[PDB]
Amino acid sequence: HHSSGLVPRGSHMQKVVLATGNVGKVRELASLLSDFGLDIVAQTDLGVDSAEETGLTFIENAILKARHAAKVTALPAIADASGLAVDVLGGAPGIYSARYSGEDATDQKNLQKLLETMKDVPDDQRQARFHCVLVYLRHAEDPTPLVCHGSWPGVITREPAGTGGFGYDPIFFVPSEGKTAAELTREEKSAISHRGQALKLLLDALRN
Amino acid sequence: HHSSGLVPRGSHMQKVVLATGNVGKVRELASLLSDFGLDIVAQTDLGVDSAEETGLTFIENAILKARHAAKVTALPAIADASGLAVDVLGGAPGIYSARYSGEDATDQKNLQKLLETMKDVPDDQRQARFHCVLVYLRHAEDPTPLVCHGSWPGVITREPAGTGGFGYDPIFFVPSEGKTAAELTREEKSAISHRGQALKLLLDALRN
Ligand SMILES: O=c1[nH]cnc2c1ncn2[C@@H]1O[C@H](COP(=O)(O)O)[C@@H](O)[C@H]1O
Ligand SMILES: O=c1[nH]cnc2c1ncn2[C@@H]1O[C@H](COP(=O)(O)O)[C@@H](O)[C@H]1O
Repeated sequence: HHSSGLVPRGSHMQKVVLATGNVGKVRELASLLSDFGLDIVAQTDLGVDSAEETGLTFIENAILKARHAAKVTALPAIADASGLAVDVLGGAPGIYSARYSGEDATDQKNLQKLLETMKDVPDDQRQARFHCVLVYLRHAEDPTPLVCHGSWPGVITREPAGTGGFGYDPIFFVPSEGKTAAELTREEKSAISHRGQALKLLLDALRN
Repeated sequence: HHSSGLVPRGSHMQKVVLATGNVGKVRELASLLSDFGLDIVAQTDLGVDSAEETGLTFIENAILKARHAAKVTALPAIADASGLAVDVLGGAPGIYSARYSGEDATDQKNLQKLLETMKDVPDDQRQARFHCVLVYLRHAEDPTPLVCHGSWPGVITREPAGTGGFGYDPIFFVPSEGKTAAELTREEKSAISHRGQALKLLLDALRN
């Protein structure tokens, strides 16, 4: 159902390091988990450097990141790992999503490379999902982290459309919405995305 | 919901290597998945040697094993990782379940060591679960394996009772049954165990 030590029992807060220094992600999560008694703090506030993302799956990377933060802070740790996985490319860009076009990758060059890679893919074989894996480790050596995996299916376009969001959003067409992820508003994207799903799953698993 | 390539579509069979040479596990799984069109084969039939279990979680080990088999056979791969996690010991024996008492570990010496480790644990603080994590990788570099995690709660006894099963069964008391895992029959244990749960989850995720 999932074991003890994920929430405090329980007038006090439990401090939990989030494995990012990203203030937006930290604000979002601290705000959601607040009510469960979790005091969420960026790993950067506690002097944690970036972990080397050496895993070959989102789950392995999320766990590696969470473990590094927990090991350096001696706190329980939450991490995420996210990316785009294209069926016809066996799940690529996958764990190489952020760095797909190499050293000096940028969002645009990443997406442009994905279009080039997919230029001869038939129109009906362009399925893809964004994935967000969240993990929660009680301590660095916890053998049974909670793991929350959200995903969001779409289809890769042939040209970019829209300027909202980030990353591959301009080429990720969402047939249920009749537009790309970058044409959605932030509120509209948040309601349906892989990250929205994984947060819902997490909040719901901590209820429990 | 979970992506393509886990079942064939679909008069043919898809061969899938199970990451064990254990004939009982292979018979059980081949028999369950048969109907879904999966042709399950022990990794030992295909000449796969044991992978080094280097991960610090059941999920990391199950994935490592599945990836090694898939990489050596070029087949999709299923693996499991299982063990006993005791709350008061932070999840130990955990990934060291099979080897808990070291080099030349046996079931009995493992369990006897767990009793010694837990001898001063109050009677009401002896919670534990067995965990079984099953994973299914489409190929060695698949970034989004299916992951099925079953667990089974119990309480660690102060003495062994019963001679059925294996491993820590003689000291894992199951309050809903009023006996230890080793006092259950094989059919009774199978119906409720961490492995029973993970198989149910897998069979149900392949339905889908
Ligand atoms: O919502 C999203 N839209 C577009 N691309 C994303 C999204 N989430 C993850 N990605 C891609 O996956 C990478 C994930 O790295 P992270 O954002 O560092 O976790 C990002 O750099 C993007 O390349
Ligand atoms: O059903 C069970 N009963 C008792 N111990 C188990 C069970 N499943 C896993 N274990 C323990 O966890 C280890 C798991 O290793 P595996 O059986 O090699 O997957 C076993 O050697 C036992 O030590």
